[PDB]
This record gives sequence, structure tokens and C-alpha cells, in this order.
Amino acid sequence: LCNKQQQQGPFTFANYQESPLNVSRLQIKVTKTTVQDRGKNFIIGYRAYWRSYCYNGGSLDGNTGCYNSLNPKPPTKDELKTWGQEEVCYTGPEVQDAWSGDSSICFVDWKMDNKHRAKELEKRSNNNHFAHHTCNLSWRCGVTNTHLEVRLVASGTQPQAVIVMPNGTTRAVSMVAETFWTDGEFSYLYSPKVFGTRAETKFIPCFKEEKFHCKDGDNFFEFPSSGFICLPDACYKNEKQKNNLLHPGMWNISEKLHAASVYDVNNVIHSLVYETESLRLSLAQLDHRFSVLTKLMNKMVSSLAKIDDRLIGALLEKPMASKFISPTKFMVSPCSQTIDLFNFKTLWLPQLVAAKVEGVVSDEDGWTFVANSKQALLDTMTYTKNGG
Amino acid sequence: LCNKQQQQGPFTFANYQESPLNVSRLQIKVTKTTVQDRGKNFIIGYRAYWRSYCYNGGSLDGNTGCYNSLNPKPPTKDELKTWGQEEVCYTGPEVQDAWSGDSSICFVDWKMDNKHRAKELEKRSNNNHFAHHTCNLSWRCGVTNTHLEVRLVASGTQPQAVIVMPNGTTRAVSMVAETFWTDGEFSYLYSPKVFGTRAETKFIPCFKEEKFHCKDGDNFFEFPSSGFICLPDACYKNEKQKNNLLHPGMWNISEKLHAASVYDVNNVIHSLVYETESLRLSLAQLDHRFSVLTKLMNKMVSSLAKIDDRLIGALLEKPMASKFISPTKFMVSPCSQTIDLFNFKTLWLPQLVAAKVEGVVSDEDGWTFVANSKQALLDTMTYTKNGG
Amino acid sequence: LCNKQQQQGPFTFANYQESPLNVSRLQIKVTKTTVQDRGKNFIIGYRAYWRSYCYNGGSLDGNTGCYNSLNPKPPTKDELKTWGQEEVCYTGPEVQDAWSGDSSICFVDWKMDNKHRAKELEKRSNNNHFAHHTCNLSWRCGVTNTHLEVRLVASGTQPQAVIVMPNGTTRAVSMVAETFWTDGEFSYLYSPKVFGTRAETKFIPCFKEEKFHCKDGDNFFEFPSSGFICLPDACYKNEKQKNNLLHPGMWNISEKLHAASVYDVNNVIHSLVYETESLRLSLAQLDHRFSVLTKLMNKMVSSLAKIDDRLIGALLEKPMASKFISPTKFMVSPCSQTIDLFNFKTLWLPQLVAAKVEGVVSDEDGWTFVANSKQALLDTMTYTKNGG
Repeated sequence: LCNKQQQQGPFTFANYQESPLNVSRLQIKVTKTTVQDRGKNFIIGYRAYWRSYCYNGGSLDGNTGCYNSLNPKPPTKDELKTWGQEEVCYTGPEVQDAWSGDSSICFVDWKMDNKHRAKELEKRSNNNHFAHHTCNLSWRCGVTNTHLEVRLVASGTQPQAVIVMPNGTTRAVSMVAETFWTDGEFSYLYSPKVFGTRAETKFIPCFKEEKFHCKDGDNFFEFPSSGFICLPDACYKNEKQKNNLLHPGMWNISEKLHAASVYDVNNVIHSLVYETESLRLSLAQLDHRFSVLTKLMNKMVSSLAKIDDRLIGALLEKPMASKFISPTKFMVSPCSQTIDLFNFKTLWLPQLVAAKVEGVVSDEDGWTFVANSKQALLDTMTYTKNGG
Repeated sequence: LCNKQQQQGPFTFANYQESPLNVSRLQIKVTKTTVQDRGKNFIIGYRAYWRSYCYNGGSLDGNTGCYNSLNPKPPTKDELKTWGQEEVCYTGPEVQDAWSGDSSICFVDWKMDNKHRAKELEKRSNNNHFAHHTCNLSWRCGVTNTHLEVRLVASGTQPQAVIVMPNGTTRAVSMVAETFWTDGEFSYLYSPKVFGTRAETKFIPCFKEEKFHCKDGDNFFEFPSSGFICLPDACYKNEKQKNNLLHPGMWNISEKLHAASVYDVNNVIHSLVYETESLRLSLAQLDHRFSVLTKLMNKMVSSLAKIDDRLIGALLEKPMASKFISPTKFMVSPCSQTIDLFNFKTLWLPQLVAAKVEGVVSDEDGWTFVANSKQALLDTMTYTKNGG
Repeated sequence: LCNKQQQQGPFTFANYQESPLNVSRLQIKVTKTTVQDRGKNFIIGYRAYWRSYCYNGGSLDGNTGCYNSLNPKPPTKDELKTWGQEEVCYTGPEVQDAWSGDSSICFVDWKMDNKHRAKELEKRSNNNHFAHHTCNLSWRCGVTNTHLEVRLVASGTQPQAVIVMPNGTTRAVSMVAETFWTDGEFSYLYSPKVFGTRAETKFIPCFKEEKFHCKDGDNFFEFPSSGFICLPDACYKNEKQKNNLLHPGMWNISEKLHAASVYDVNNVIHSLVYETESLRLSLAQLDHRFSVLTKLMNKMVSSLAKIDDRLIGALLEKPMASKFISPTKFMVSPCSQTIDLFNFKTLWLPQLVAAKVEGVVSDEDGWTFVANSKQALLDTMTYTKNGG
């Protein structure tokens, strides 16, 4: 029994209100500029020669001694083309202990006609012919055919195609015909199928937070304030500021030259562990909420089924009628348009995601080849051999 | 009052249906092959000598000059074993300005008996003894005892234990006795406790998406079509295709030689930010759903408690009876088997995860030692000293 | 009709119970020690000279030959300060083919007065003056002003400010005045605004799992057992063990020198894919649960609205009364304190997170400068030029 006489309140039911949230999903319409060229479009070829022109006219003669020089002769454009096309380089003659008669061959304009797939020079000298000159001439050459990845910069507006050097220096790509240049021993030639830039109109997904966090394939980036940003491989310019001349957001060039430490990655692992625990808390709070609902719903059905003996059977989708022997225990015996009370929609699910990992510029085959060639030169110029 | 006369419909309640999803959890039974050898099992030892055999018989004599050579003498297997066991290397004699009488010591078969922990040669030459020979002989040697990590390849079926060189070249491990080899100045000896391969039968967890995304400890990988894949440290072969001879999925060798750029990692950070916002949306949609349910349940209880004054007391687990002074306000006064209406099961929770980070091959101590030794040689062969 | 006669049970409703979970959120009060110094506070400057003192007194004279040496003369503290302040280095004289009269200039105590922004030496020698000495003297020098990042170690208790060398060697920072040192050609001077260490009292968030997974800004780390750990940039010491002298948790020094491979990063990608699928399962299980609730609630309302024709109108917040023409179809006609049945609280949401990525020590500008300077020396000492 209870005490209907006197009451307390009046009361109301407290509703639960979700916390507002400013993250949305956007399909941002951008112009995405690309400089993609696939295949082997880059040819690097070096060639130099060691010269040792000596004269032995006795210790009294002021001209007694050697004249040595590492002279670089990088191949011409046409030379580099046929080199790569044949994957062999052409050089002059290997001269060893050519004295007075044959000593003049140190200066001939040799008209390179000696073919090699790979050829490393030898640092040999000789001055053991009295009152006579002695000439030694060693040659080095190599060629490679690789795939060069061209990046994008701004220097203002209107992004520009650019080759990045391992040291950080940029070399703009010729947009007319076959950018070719020369540096010391080496000559570089780049020849893509089509010149200039390419761009498409496309919608990239984003999460609006003031802050835009976007993805485009394997590229993941923060979209800036004024809707214009350049990544290494691509530039994204949001129309609505299509007709506006803006300096885009610029990626850092050191981010592609300088590698990441193991600690930096472990730092990313610990940040992921933190968000994985974070999410486990939220999932636990939601699982507790379902527990509370299941307990409230068991109590509620236990009350309504007392009036509607056809209820529990409907909840179990079995024909049966309910008979309570206790306020908590019961017994079971045998037997157009719609209305949406919930307005629930398909649950958004985080889609799978895998970032792009391309490495550092120095590890590229083209720059690897140059670095090894220069390392081979340092290895062979360690000491002089006697061409006697 | 209302207008019972005329109606509209008939209506039905719209149920909410979850979107079907093809991700499941699998416990895939695989044969996992391992080549793990723990401890210091690798010994690298270099030894070479600088020789400068000169003769000064005046500028008229054709034999006047030096004969110099950097000759490599890598230690034998037994030499390398005792070197590492004592962490000291043995070399020949340090010869300085030994002329005509003692000049013959440039060729003796020195029978290395000079012990050093570390010894770097000196590039000294001398030809200032007339009508006489002069001999200079400098020696270099070093030894290291490290732990070598052996990887796995295919070359077909039946994965094979392999040592990877920094340049990308593979050297198969001898599965009989103590793989040993020699390259220039250096000799390498590897000696594990047990030979061949090891494998166990074990169940790796996976998420079936056509696509299998699996984890095995700190290893995380995509399981291929035909259930056979080789990682650097291990190979996983699914039985059911245990008795089938297949080429496994092969990891790329450049992925372990070439480091990742800082940009690649920031790219991973932005991809994680995207999925973190993604998940925050889904969590927000679920929190809104609970709000809707709490509002629908407050309305429902407000209706049932009008009939069952014992309800609200049961929902609050307090003995009390309800008395409504308004369709929304009320007053409160004092006072075997089971049936599962929900069929809810324990909520799956994403378990913690931390990837393995091992670094690049060049950073290994063994290859670091070789690289520094070769760098020390380039530093000392810069110019000649006068052993006068 | 049904069969009230005989029953079965008695039954009870099965409640759903959440699985207990030991993850919590902690606001751990720590003392965080910092050594942060912003701006250009580091000056590296090298200087050496090539000397070639030769005498040509004929092949009979025992003194005939050259005396060559690469001698390092690193600048003093005051020299380095004015060098960096002017970004130019001072050296001695460039001497070329100075013979007997002027040959004595190879030893003068030159009192460096030749200014250069950048100056690389030349390896030229000459011995073609009979009965006379010949002197050649080439100079090299460079200076840089960079920002040095100082790390933290333990060596026991009481963390210490430390500069890390690319080879792994540590150099403690002088906490009195302007740590300066010298190594071969190079001299290093570091001059921060304030000396010693800095620390603040602050609360870092953590997830308690035995295991503590914490975050502090862009730093993410596992908090150890005894509440004391040192990262490269900072040390965190939990009070409650403020007055206790403990060895902190020490980061590995190789983690900041050795880069991460592309494979290590792809491994992190696959681990993220695994947890992204993992979370998609849990989100799917929760979405199925809401489906079940929506079906149970549609059945329940369909039963209660039979008694309370004002219910469905309240659930739709529209004034209307319900009239059922079928146990599933109906027709619609026109028309202080609170009580919390749920005790639901604001849903915790995983906040955004971006790790810090700083790179490797070798890629620092200061050590990059030293490495390039030493590489330039190896490039110019390749062969001798004739200063005739």
C-alpha cells in the first residue's frame, strides 16, 4: 500500500540533448592541377677524362713535372639522346705511357668513338722518359634512363612545373621543348609526352571544423583559408576564387628532402594509441547507454504487457499471450503511407583510408645514380698508379 | 476536443533498418615461417695495406719513380673468428723509410702478427735515396660483432633466408654451416644457433572486406588473394593452399632501404585527422539518436504511468506512486528461464595496436661500420705524407 | 483465440549488461622540464690550410722532395663570434709558387687578415726550382648561423641539457657561459638567451589502461611506472614522486638519428586500416542495436496508443488522435524539478590529434653544413695541381 494523501512536485521528465557539433561533410568543387608524366622520361649521363701531361727534362729544367687535370666533358643533347637510346656512352681513347712521339695525343679533339656500357677512369701518371713528354688519358662515362617525378610550386600565382634537386634548388621545366641542362660532368635531359600542366574539375571530400580537413585519393591535406593550396604533386584551387589571383598555400620543400626519424613515427603510434583509447571510452559510454535503455524497456514492457497480453508475443514475433504471476514474473500461453517516429537515417561510417608514401628525393634512382657516380670518382682518385 | 468523425490513412510505423555490411572478423589458420636469430651472430672485419715501393736512380734512369698500390687482404674465416672473439685484428708490419737494405721488406709474406684494436693506415711515400729503393708500408684493420637480421624472399615457392645488402643485392644464407663471404677489404661471417627456417601453425586475426586486412602481433598487412605472402621478417601461408605450390606475395625491397620523408608522415597525420573527424561525425549521429530515443521514451512513460502508477517508481527503483496534475506534469507519493527482447551481445571494441618500426638497412650497425670504415679510408688517402 | 488454460514459466526479462572497462581519463599533475631556446643561437665555423713546402736540390740531395700537410686552424671563440656576426671568415694568404726568396712564407704566423664569405682551398704543389725551396699555401673557411635544438638526458636523476652529435655522442651544455668547443677544422659556439633548464607545473591528459597513455600538445607518450620520463625535448615528472630521486624513463638516442623506412610507415598504414575496419564493426553493431530498438518501440507504441489515443500525436508533436483499424494499422484524426530516467551525460568525443615530426639529427642545418664542408674537402683533395 501507498499514501495517496500527499504528493510532491510537480515533476517533469528531463530529456537528453545532444551536444551541438560543427563538423560537417563538404563536397568542395576545386580545380586540381597535375603534372603527371608516367614512364621513363629522364636520361642522366656523365663523362669526364683524366689527363696527366708530364715532361722529364731533369731537375735543372724548369719545365720538369706533370700537368694534371680532371676535365669534365658532359654529353650534348643529341649525344645524351643516343646514349640513353643505346644505354652506352661514347668517349675518347685510353692512352697509357705515350711518350714524345705519341705524347702529343693528350690534345687531339679526340672525337669520341669508344663505346662503353660502363667505364671508370684510372688515375695513372708517368714521367720516366728523359728529355721527353709522357701522356696518360683515362675516361669515365655512364648513362641511366629513369622516371622523373616533377613537382609544383607557386613563385606567386599560376603554379609552375618544377624539378627539385637533392640540395633544395628548383629548376623550372621548359614548357616548349625537352628541358635539357648541364652541371659539371653530368647532363640531364627530360622529355615528357605532353608539356605544360593538366587540371580537372572535381569534388574533393572534406570535414569542416575555420578549418577544412580534406582528402583526394591518397592525398590528405588541410584546405587553407582562401581555397588555394599546392601539394608536391598537385595544386587544388577552389572555384569561388577561380577568377581570383591568389598566392596558394605552399608545401615545405624540406619535407620531401629530409627523412622522418623512427621517433617521429613512434610519436605517431602513441598518438594513435591515444585516440584508440579515446574512442574506446566513447564506445563504452554508448554501450552503457544501451544497457540503461534495455533496463528501462524491460520495466516498461513488464507494465504494458499487464494490459495488452498480446504485446510480448508481438515483441518476440511469436503468437502468445502473457499472464503475470508477479510484478516481474509472467507466464506464456499459446495463440499505404507510414509514420516515422524516429526519422533515423543511414549511419555514416568512416571509410577506409591509406596515405601515399613516396620517400625522399635523394632516394630517387636518378639522383641515386648521380650520387654513386660521384662516389665512384672519389674512390678511384685516391692514389696515383704508375703507368710505367 | 478532437474530431473522431473522419480519419486518414491507414498508417503503419516505419521501422529503421541497418545498412548491411560485409566486414567480418576471421581467425585465419596460417603457417607462419620465421628466420629469427637473436644475439650477436655477425662479424665484419676489414684489412688492407698501403704499399709505396720507390726507386731513385736519377732522372735518366727509366726505373726512377714509385710503384704504389692499395692492396686488400681480407681475413680468412678462422682469422675473422679469432678477431671477433678477441675484438682485435692482426696485420703485418708498419714500415717507414726502409731503403735499399731494408727496402726488400715491401714483399715478404709478412705473416700478420701485429695486433690492434683499431688501426688506420698512413699514406706516406719517400724516394729520396739515390740509386736505392725505398719502401713504405701502412696497414688498416677493424672488427665488429653485431646482430644481423635476416629477411625472407621467394624466387619462386618455398621462401628462402636472405641477407640484404644496402645496395639492394641479396645473398642467400647457407643452410649447412656458417655462411661466410668476402668483398674487397671486408669479410663477413654469419653464424646462427640453428640453421634453415622455423614456422608455426597459428591463427591471425583479420577483417574480411575480396580484401583481407590482417594483424599478427606488431605486423599489419593485407592478406592476398591466394593466401600466401612474405613480409621481410616472416611468411604467412594459409593452409587450404598448404599443399599447393604458389608464388607468395612479395614485399618490395626498396621499402626497407629507402627512408620515408617528413611529408609522407605528415600525410599520414592528415589522413588520421580525416578519419578522426569522420568518426566524430558518426559518434555525433549516434548521440543524436539517443536524444531522440530519450524524448520518445519520456513521452511514452508519461502515457503509461497514467495507467500504471507503479511504473515510474520501478524505473527509478524507488517505491512510489505517480499522480499526474497535467499531461506532462505529475506528483509522486511514497510506498527459472528468462526472455531476451533485445538479443544484444557484448560490444566489440577496437583493441590497442602499435606497429613495428625497425628503420632502414643502411642504419644497421654492421653496414654502418662498413660505411664508416670506407669513409675513414677516403679521409686518410687525401694526400701523401713524406716519410723522410 | 488463445489457450489461457495452461501456461509456461515463470519467465523474467533479461537485462543487457555492459562489459566493464578499465580505461579512464586522468589529468595527471606533472613537472615538465624544458630547454627551449628559439632563434639563431648556434655558430659553426671551420678553417684549415694546405701547405706544400718543397725543395729541388737534385736527385742526389736527400732533402729533395715535398713536405705537405693539411693543417687545421679552427677559429677562437672571439674569432667565431665576429665571423658569425659578419658571416665572413678570416684566413691567411694565398701563396702560389713562392720560391727561395718568398719560399719562407710557408711559416710566418700569418695573422689571418684575408676576409672571405666562402673560400675553398686548392691542392697545388711545385718543385721545379733547382737548389731552391718552393711554397704553396691554400686556405679554406666557412661560417654558418643556425638554430640548435638541445635535448634532455638523465645520466641518473636531475635531467641535463645536451647537444647530440650525428654519431650519437652527447655534449653537455655549459650552464654558466656560452658553451664553446673545437673538433679538428671546426669550432662550435652555442649561446642561448637564458641558461639552465625551465619547467612548469601542468596537467597532461592520459588514458589509464598498469599502463598510462598520455598526450602533451604534439607529444604523445606512454607514462612509465614510477611517474618520471624524459623525451628528447622535455621531461615529465609526476609530483607524488616530486620529492623522490628517480632515474626517469629514457628515450632511445638512435630513434632521433636513424630514419624510418617506407615499409615502417606502410606498416603504420596497415595498422590504421585494421583499426578503421575494427571501429566500423563496432559502429555496425551499434547501428543494428538501434534498428532492434526502433522495431521494439514501434510495436510498443502500437500497443499503448490503443489505450492512449493522444500518444502518437505527442510523439509526433502534432495534435491528433489515433484510431486503429488493425493491430498494426491505424487512422489519425485532428485535434519546478525534473526527473531523469536516463542519467545520460554528454558523450565523450575523441579530440583531434596531430603528432610532432621533427626529422633526424643529420638533417639539421648545422650538421648538414659540417657534412657538406667535409664533402667539399674530399672533392678538392682529389688530385694535385701544378702551380708552375
